Parts: sequence; C-alpha cells; structure tokens
Amino acid sequence: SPKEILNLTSELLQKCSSPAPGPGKEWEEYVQIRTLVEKIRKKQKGLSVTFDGKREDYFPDLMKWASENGASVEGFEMVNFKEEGFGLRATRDIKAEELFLWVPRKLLMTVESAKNSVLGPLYSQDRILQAMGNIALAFHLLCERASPNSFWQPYIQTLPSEYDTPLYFEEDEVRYLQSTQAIHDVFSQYKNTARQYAYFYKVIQTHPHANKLPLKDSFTYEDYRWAVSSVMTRQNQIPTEDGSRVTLALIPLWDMCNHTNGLITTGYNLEDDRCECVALQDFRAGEQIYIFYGTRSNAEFVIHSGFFFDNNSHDRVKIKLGVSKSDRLYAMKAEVLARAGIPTSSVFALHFTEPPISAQLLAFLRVFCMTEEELKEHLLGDSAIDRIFTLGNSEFPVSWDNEVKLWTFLEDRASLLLKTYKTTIEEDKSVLKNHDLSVRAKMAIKLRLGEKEILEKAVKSAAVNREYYRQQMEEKAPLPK
Amino acid sequence: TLKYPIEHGIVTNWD
Ligand SMILES: Nc1ncnc2c1ncn2[C@@H]1O[C@H](C[C@@H](N)CC[C@H](N)C(=O)O)[C@@H](O)[C@H]1O
Repeated sequence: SPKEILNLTSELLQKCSSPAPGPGKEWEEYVQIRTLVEKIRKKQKGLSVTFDGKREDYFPDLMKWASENGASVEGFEMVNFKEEGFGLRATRDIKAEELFLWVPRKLLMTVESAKNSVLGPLYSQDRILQAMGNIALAFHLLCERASPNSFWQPYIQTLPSEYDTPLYFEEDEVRYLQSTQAIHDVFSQYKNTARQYAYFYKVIQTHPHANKLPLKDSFTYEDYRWAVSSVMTRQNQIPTEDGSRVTLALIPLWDMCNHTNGLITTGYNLEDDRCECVALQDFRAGEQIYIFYGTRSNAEFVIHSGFFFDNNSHDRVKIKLGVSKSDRLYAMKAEVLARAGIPTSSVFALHFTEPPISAQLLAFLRVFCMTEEELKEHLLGDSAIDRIFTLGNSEFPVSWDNEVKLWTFLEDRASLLLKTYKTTIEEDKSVLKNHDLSVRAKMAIKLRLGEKEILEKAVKSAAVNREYYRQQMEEKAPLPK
Repeated sequence: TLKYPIEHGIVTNWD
C-alpha cells in the first residue's frame, strides 16, 4: 500500500504538471484529475488526525486559551447558525464602533510562527514554501494539528472538518459551471491542489528535513484539502511585528465572525500588537455578530471562501480587452495607455453596482476608440498630459463621438459574452425554483446566474450611455472643460 | 481610517 500511493501520487504529479491541454479539453482533464484524486482518497483513511469530541465541545477551551493570552472573551457566545454555520452571537447589547473583540499576536498562526515550528527545517529548504506563505500556513496547520501538545490546539480543535470550497464539490455540481468564467478558476484550484499534494507528498518522503514532521508517517489528500481550504477561507494579511512588511496569519476567535455587507471594521493595532475589531453595526443581545470580509466578488467568495453571498454589492465579472496589433493606430494607442499607466492588454472588471466600469476601464475604452487626431492630442503639446489626467473621469469625455463609440463597443461585447453561456438567465431561475438542490449546487447555479445578470445589466447601462452621448452629439452640446 | 485593515479570507495566489 505505501508503494501504491507512491505510484498514484507520482502519476498525479505528472498529470497535474502537464500544460493545459487547451480550454476545449479542460473539463476532460478535470475529470481525469478527479478520477485519480478520488482513487487516492478511497485508498486513504481521510484526515490523519480526528478529535473525539464534537466541535462545540472544544469552544470552552478556545475561550479559556484566548483569555489566558489577553483576548476578549466576554459579551458573545458560539452558536451553530443554519445559514452561515458556527458564528458569534452577542450576549449583551453592542453599539456600533465599540471595540468589542481583540486578539493579541501571541494567539495568531503566522508564516513567522510556521518558520519557527517543526516545519522550520523543511521551510528553509523548499522553494515553494518560501515563496507561498499561504501554503506554508497550510502545512503549519497540519503539523500543529498532528501535535497533541501544540500551543494552537484549542484553535485547531474548533476549526471545521469540511468546507464548501469547490474542492469538496461533486462532479455534477461543478458541471453546472460549464461555459462560465468561474469554472476555469475552479479547474485551476483543483489542479493546483492536486499537484501540490503530490509534490509535497514526494518532498516529505525524500527530504531529511521532514523526518521530525508527523506528516512523514501520515499525509493524506484529505489532510491537504482540509488545510488549504482552512487557509483560503480564513487567512488574513497583517503587518509584521516590525511594521515594515506584511505577512499572512490565521486569527483565532475573531475569524468565527460570519460575513455581511458593510465596511471593514477590523484593523491591526501595532502599538498594542493585537488585532482589533469594532462593531460594524448595533448588535442587540441574541443577534449574530457579523463583520465585513471585504469587497470580494461572489466568484471569489465561492471559490476561496466557500459561500455565495446574495447581498453582494461588490459583485463583478471579468472582461479581457486589448489593443489589437492589427490596428493601424496600435503604436499611438499603446503609447497613450503607457503614459496613463494602463497596459495594452489586461483583464478588466464589469461591476453590478453602477458605474459598471472603473476609471481604468473607461480610460482604456476611450483610447481604444480614439481617432488619430484625438490620439495626437493626448501625445503632443502643452495640454497632452492634462488630457491624460482626465481619461478616467466620466465628466470629461474626449468627444461625444468617442463616447458613443466606446459604449457601443461595450454593449456589443457584453451582449456577445452573454451568448457564450450554455444556459439563459430565465433557465437558471427556473432550475433554482423548480429543482431541490444542495447548498453546493445552489452556489454553482447562482454563480453562473450572477455572471449573466452582471453582463445583462452592463448591456443595459452601455445602451443607456450610448443614447445619452448620442443626444449630446446631435444637440452639439459644448464639451466639458 | 484603519492603518492596517484586516480582510477576512483575503484572496491569495495558489498557482
Ligand atoms: N454570510 C455567509 N453566508 C454563508 N456562509 C458564510 C457567511 N459568512 C461566512 N460564512 C461561512 O463561514 C466561513 C468563514 C469562517 N471563518 C467563519 C466561521 C465559520 N462559519 C465556522 O463555522 O467556522 C466561510 O467559509 C463560510 O462557510
């Protein structure tokens, strides 16, 4: 059996190290990788370390451990909520902006704490651990999880045992995402995780610096999937104790807060060396305490946080645009973009909340549709730099003609992107209404629905802007500034 | 504003 896992992981490492076989066969590659991972998983015994008690049986030890090290432990309790899972619930009225939660650095798991642990020797030798702090945190979790006397045991024993990241999806649940933007990141996540597991499985067996690790005796795919999912759904960027650099950290107790819409109210206090959270809003006794995770899209929430957020005012879709080398005005357009700090080709974003395009995308689209005369005015003369400075400003167009052209292009491109999906918006709503689905299936279908709804709104907003600027052109309105 | 805002589950590169 040990030699059989070596053969399967070696086969997995080679299949996952191969280049992409073209986007037309990425689903076949995904299923091929799934088959080998599931064969390895069926031959392994799941998580190497499991705890006898229930998850809530260890929360009192988390509170005692956090209290002994200076963290806030009063005013809230752990509750298993249906929608979000476990989270914090207020036991007293908490006013907005009240500093109610603080976690000193001594409780955190960091890349620095990983470097000084039993993972130290292997960390100083493996180039992937040195370059990827998130992967370093994942192995930091695993090594301490398998260490019964670890300082962070109260935190690890209260972590979830499974997640709703796409790594846990069934094949037919991912299949809903066919022909979407997000599935390619799902493909990459699965392939990367499989390649990393096979890579480190071989590294741990061949490197003498890993002999003292518990992973030397047991390191299953389930371990790695749980570790990277624990990190991607919970990790944070904090300043170093010096304050001159940034590092990645797991923040116990505080990271039990679930997400709602708002503003980030959690910051690191460098003078007291602790993470501080003020109340995002008023929380009455008996209400769940929420925080705002960040301005991430539902694609990022699903893939990296394992949930879909219905009230995501920061949702967005990607749109790749670039000046064609076949364009007669390519050189001038690329130079105007260069002077504006914009690459010639890039992946932009289309947002659901108006305005649909950012200042950087507006500036790109303006230059993309400029005439030679307009490009010259942004390249030559004492006003050229002033014209560059306003390229991202909606109130200062290059010309009414330039606006009509760019909004017509965006309307056509967004409408073309909508035609590349295998289902329509009405079909997705019918599936959600008429079929009984798992949580993970609903995440996938809502994700593909959300992509098209953002594209549909971009079509409507671009069509509206096209008519507005066409009116200014027909009425010969004076250009602003 | 917050000198060091903390983003819960900040997205990192795994490639
Ligand atoms: N608004 C939400 N709706 C659904 N699930 C959520 C929401 N906010 C957070 N979550 C879940 O909570 C995870 C993040 C955790 N750090 C928060 C505590 C987590 N609920 C736990 O039981 O440990 C995410 O991966 C989600 O599974």
